[PDB]
Amino acid sequence: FQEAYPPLCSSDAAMLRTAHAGETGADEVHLAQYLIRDASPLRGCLPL
Amino acid sequence: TFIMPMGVFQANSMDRYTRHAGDFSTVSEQDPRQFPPQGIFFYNKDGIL
Repeated sequence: FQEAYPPLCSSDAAMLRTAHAGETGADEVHLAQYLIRDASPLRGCLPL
Repeated sequence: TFIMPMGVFQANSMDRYTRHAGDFSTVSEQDPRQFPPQGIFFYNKDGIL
């Protein structure tokens, strides 16, 4: 298909994890940083 | 075996961030949490602090 899947990546470790003892963060952009949500086939695998 | 750090201060200014604005407010004009930590708090066998 000549495509490539983006993984869970972000420009800051502060926004990559939320403070709720559970799932990770999901905010898209904060000021000039970014956080790309997982679009790979490994969505429910590869534990964090 | 259990391992905890004590005097570790986050050197980069990027990691000294707060999740909200007024999370821990104090009457003092200088917030006594920007100072580098000198101790660690953990729980006992009986749940004592």
